[PDB]
Amino acid sequence: MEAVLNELVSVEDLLKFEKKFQSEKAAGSVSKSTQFEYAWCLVRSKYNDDIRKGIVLLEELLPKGSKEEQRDYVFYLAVGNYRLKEYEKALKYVRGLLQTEPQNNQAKELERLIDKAMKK
Amino acid sequence: EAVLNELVSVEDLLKFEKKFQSEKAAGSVSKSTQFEYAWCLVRSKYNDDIRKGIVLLEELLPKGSKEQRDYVFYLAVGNYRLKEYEKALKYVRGLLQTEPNQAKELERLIDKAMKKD
Amino acid sequence: EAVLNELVSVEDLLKFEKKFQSEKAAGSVSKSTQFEYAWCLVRSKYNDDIRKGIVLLEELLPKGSKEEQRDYVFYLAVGNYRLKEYEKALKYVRGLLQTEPQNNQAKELERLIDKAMKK
Amino acid sequence: VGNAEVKLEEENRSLKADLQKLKDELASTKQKLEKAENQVLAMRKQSEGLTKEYDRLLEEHAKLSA
Amino acid sequence: DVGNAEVKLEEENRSLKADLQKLKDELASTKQKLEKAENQVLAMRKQSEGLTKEYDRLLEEHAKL
Amino acid sequence: EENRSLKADLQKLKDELASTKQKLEKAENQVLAMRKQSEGLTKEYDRLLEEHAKLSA
Amino acid sequence: EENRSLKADLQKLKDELASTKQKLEKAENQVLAMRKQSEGLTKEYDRLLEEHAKLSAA
Repeated sequence: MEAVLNELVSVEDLLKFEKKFQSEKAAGSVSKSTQFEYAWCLVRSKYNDDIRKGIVLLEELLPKGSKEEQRDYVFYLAVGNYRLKEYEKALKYVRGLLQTEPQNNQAKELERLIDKAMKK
Repeated sequence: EAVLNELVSVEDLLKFEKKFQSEKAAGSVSKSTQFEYAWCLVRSKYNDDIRKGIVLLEELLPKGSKEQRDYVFYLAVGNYRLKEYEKALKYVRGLLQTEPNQAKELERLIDKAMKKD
Repeated sequence: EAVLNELVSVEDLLKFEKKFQSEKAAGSVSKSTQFEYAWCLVRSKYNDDIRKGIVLLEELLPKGSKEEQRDYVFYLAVGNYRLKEYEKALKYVRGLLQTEPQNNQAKELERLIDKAMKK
Repeated sequence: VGNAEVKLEEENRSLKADLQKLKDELASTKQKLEKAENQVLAMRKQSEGLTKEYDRLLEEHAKLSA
Repeated sequence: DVGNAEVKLEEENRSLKADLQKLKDELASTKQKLEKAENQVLAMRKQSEGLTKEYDRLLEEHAKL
Repeated sequence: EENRSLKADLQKLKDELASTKQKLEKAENQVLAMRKQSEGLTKEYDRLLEEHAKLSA
Repeated sequence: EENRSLKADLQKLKDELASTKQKLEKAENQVLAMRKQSEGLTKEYDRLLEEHAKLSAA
């Protein structure tokens, strides 16, 4: 199943990106792209602690981001909060991102998913 | 095809929003571009999109060249899609009085949807 | 619902044709009106309409700006796909995808053209 | 002294001739420049005509490709 | 008259000496205050560096909950 | 001294002639660019001619 | 006249004192901005405190 390939590639990504992140943290500052790579692997992982670590890394990178970079960070924060079923924070990030980009179809479908899950 | 319709709808929404913002950054927004944006918006499947389209159409309504008939028609459509049937009927009646020959089936639909509830 | 879709398609074709002729009679036709008209022609169910819309889009190609020519090429691909002119549809969509490699809408359009070509 | 006046009048008539030649060359250059401007004007006219030509040629090519 | 003029000379003279002394004292006070203001600002930037990590840990705990 | 006024006028004339020479050379470069453009139009028109001949056969 | 030297040095002293007055004005502007940011920190912290206490009161 595609799920087996996905899980094995997830394990490889997690290992190698954690290695790069830790190598950069041990020797001086960690670059923004490496921290983003790590958080991006983390929020797509199947472990919820991994998604939490990715959300933390994205929130830490958020203030020292550029223009497009903070929009990407907010998109992935919405994704991560959606996956942890923290639908309000997901809705906050996706509504902010859609306020700065009204017709990003991906963030519109993401907010659609969050709203569909919020109705209980 | 539903896929073709969805893809062209997303492209229209994206690119006309981009044109709207590009023209808004540098001075006034053109009437034709804002109409295109609002009309794509009222044809969208997201309710917020129809709300934005109705707002833009109403803001094109005052200083129009009589095309106010199209603006009122699309306002009726947008209000109908949001289940705001009254304004749909009001705009469709205004347009029908200005034209003795479209929107009659729109009136039919508004009335049947008011009868359904 | 579908009835509403049909009624707005009919209103669009009629009134945009009317405005096209109104601007054609008195001097130059605006590019926005011609684009609206072709936008409607390529959505009609008559193949002659899609042919006319493709003609208007090709006429509008040199007059468009950087982003307008991309939209024109997108709709040329759409119109040729709908007329089963898969060669020209593929050509325009690949031209467009060279300047925007990850426009997912044009990727799904090319995929529709390819699946119809292999069938 | 008389030699000096003779030389003076020599340089004098030479100066008159050189001034005449400069005036003539100026007139000729000016006429040539203005006719060049007329040429350029006609060319811009034909450029706009070429725009119309391209409009019609493109319309025919599109109607034939369809 | 000489007498009055030399008296006035020394009067202006001692007055100038006093004004210069006062100017020097006020200069010393202002410089000292500026210097310790710089000291405060340095400590404050240090506490800003600390506040960054404080916010990081706050985020990590909020996420853990 | 009329000769001094003459020589001042002549120095001004030399300056203005230098300036007209530079403007002439620059107009020449602009016309050369327009000629490059006309040649480009010519070649593209020949290609379109071949295309039209293909469409006619 | 070395009294004129005193007068010229005092003119320079007045110039530099105007510069120092503008110095303190500008430094006060910067400190005021720092104050505004500190107060924003405090208010945001208070809102976070309310949220944390609400989570605790569960």
